[PDB]
Amino acid sequence: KEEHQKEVQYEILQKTIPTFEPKESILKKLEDIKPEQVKKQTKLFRIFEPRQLPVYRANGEKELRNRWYWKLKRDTLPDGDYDVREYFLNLYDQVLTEMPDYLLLKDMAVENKNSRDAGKVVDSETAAICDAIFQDEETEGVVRRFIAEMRQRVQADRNVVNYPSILHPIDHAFNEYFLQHQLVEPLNNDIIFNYIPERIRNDVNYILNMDRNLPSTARYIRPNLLQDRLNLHDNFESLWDTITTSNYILARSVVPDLKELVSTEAQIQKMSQDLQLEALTIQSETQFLTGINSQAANDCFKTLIAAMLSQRTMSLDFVTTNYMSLISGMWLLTVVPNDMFIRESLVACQLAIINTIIYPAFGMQRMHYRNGDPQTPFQIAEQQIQNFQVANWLHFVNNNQFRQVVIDGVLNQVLNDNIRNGHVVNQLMEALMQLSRQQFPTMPVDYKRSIQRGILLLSNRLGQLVDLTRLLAYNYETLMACITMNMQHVQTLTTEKLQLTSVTSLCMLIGNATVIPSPQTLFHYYNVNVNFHSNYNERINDAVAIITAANRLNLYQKKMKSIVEDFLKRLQIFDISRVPDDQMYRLRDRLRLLPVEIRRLDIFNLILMNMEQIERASDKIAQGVIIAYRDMQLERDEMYGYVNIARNLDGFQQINLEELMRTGDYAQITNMLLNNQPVALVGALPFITDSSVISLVAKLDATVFAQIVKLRKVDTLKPILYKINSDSNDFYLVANYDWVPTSTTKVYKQIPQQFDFRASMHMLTSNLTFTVYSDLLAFVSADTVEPINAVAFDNMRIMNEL
Amino acid sequence: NSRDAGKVVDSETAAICDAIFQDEETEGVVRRFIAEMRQRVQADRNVVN
Amino acid sequence: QFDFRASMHMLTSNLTFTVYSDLLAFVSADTVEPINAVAFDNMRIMNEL
Amino acid sequence: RNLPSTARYIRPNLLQDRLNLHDNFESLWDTITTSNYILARSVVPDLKE
Repeated sequence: KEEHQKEVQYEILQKTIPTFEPKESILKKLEDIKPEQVKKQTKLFRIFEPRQLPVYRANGEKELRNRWYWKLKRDTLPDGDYDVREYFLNLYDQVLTEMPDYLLLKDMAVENKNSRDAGKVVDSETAAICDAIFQDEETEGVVRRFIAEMRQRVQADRNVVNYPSILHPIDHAFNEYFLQHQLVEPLNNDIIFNYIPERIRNDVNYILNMDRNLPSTARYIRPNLLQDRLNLHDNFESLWDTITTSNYILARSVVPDLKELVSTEAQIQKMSQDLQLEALTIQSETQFLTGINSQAANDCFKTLIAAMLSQRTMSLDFVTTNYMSLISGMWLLTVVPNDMFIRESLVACQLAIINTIIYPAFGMQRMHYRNGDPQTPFQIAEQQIQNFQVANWLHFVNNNQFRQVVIDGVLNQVLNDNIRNGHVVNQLMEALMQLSRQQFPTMPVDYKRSIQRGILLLSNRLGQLVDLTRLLAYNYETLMACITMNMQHVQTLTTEKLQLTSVTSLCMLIGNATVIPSPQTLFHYYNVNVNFHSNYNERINDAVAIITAANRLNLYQKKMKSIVEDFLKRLQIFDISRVPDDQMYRLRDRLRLLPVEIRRLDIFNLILMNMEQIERASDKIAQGVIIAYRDMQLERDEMYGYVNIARNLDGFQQINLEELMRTGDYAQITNMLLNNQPVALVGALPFITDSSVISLVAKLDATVFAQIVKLRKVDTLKPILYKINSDSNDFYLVANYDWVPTSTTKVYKQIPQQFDFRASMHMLTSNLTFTVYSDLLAFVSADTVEPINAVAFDNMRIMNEL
Repeated sequence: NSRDAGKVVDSETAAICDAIFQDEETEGVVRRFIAEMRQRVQADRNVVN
Repeated sequence: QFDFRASMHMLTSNLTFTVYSDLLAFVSADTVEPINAVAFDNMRIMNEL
Repeated sequence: RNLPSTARYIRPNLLQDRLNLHDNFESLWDTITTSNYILARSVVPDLKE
């Protein structure tokens, strides 16, 4: 039982490859990779909102009025600086999530309820402000008259609308960004004409016509067909194998099936009676003419084209007692490049041909081949063979490789132009006629004859094989035109099988019925690749942006592969529990060394220049506490009355807490709380607003630090913020007793931001009700000639042996 | 107890570390040490420390 | 006396190799057709009647 | 199959007989010899026509 032993190790190696189980499933997935849908917002971006809060003059008496202050929507900031920076990262990624591609301001405008000239404004949450500002008896007259007298500027002959708005400068930054950085481009017929690949519209077999007008208000989005800048083709063997397999399975589904084949039985009778095996005394009697049927020939036809289009390396499994398989394999080596095959199978095929056809015909000793020879067997034969008709063919084969060319911005693995036109096969059949005409000096005759006649079979299929080669090449290049990513050559780990019975079927069952892709299949095969390439680039951009933001926000508890796995999960072709780890880390490394997409960086920069300003709103945290063992006088504010508040954090030893918890090293702080040294403990932490003079006299503020020396963990540090004023229930102790309100332990926190109409009234411009077309090859009516009269590159028709 | 939430080699190593971190008599320097000990990868060489 | 910093080490290891026991599974072999099978002298065996 | 650079194998110790059981251990050598004989019988081909 040494056959399952294979399966064990092939499974070992397949547990390393992120290729799903049954291959066909992959096709369902790449089609599901749709274009990037286009987004829009019907509501402005708003982190702040006004709030009409109380005030307190000095002596803590509440004035008879309120005042308008900016305050955050949804105060949710946590404790700890690390967690706050995580909050801002979770803000950044969800802004990128709702990052609109185009805006339109009439889709959200509303009427000003207080205007003489039918004034509108842009959003409900600015009219809700304007009407409040319009009836507040503390507001100044010109603001009222201006609100009454604002007037939008709609203008359709230019397609622009200006609308007023009221919002915080931060929100204005985000919204003027979204307005001024719209990634929708004007559309028209010529962009659709050039979106088509060039060598499909310079072609004549595919006629193309525009039959749909597009207005000026049509838009599209230039996708990101930016080539592979991770370079998964060097030292990413498994991922590249999976990519190549996916492209193979995609390419199989667009190759044209082929038709009007020869009667299989008519070739089977003929081959049987020409080879005459029953006359012989060998043990391959039924096994020669296996796989000769149809459903093998079309398989090979698809497999060759798909494997060249994917650079999926494929092998050569065959029986060596079946010289017909070899006589077809020489055709294969002739037309198909050598570098497409894994080396060992290539050598095996050539060596079988040599030791079974060529040398015993010319009358040479067989060989003694060394496995690690640089010099391929046909290369030795090219020098040992003294004949032109066969050695020139060998010269062709030994130097039949792909040729690299950058066409239309994409790399391309193109052929020789003595193959695209089928002319080299004439040389092949010259060699084969020679091998027919020879004496096989040492050989028996019943076997010699069968070999010669099996050769004559393909020597009679000359024109049909010219036709085959030309058709194969044509379909290959037409499908090559519909590719967006560079198509590069690497020896893949796992390898598609190819049965030379199938090549025999193809070479012996075909004639005079031309098949070429429909334009719909071509458009499909182009859209799919475009969508996959676009998704690839967009996911790389997102990944790098998040990595860079985590590293600039100093997020270090994080592990980065959780991003990388998502980068592989969104690309719908990889199984992540299956890839190695070293590749994941090389991918991390190559991601870090890439620039950032400009929008994803501009948003981040907007957040960094303001995240200090958001964190200082949000009355649930404080930006530090002070300890100063000296009876300091409470200072007076307008929002509060008397407060133990600080706004400089100067003249003290700043101890940071996110380090003091991650280094458990409390000697420096225990040697300062025990000895009562003034300090400043900085870091986002809670507080509470005590509102009794008793708890000030009773000195509650200083009793909130023993839990540190007891419980080293600094998380439940919850200072005091004495707001004591006219409505604190023990305020008589102030205005009747002639004493300064004092305490130590000030808290580092910043006053809210007062509202100002002029630094918030803005005029936002946008367009009018344009459209955004996503699928745009639908604006192209394509057609193709009768394939009986269709032409290759050479201006001749194709399959001309009618 | 690691600053970078990194890894160590074996369950008993981490057991020792977590026993010694949580104690009272241990210095702050051993706690700093435990915080500042993590793995290193280098996939160019496929090597990990 | 137990010394934490002194007793600490950094251990190297390769990252994610794979191991195989059978080795000729990957090889698929076959014979020439035995009528034209040849010995060490490049001269056919069983070439009589 | 094109095996990667991320693969390993164990090399057997095919070192010769240190003990020289063909020298004054005739019974053990007869048993070894018999085992190899009956093994080699199984793998000789059967004669064709």
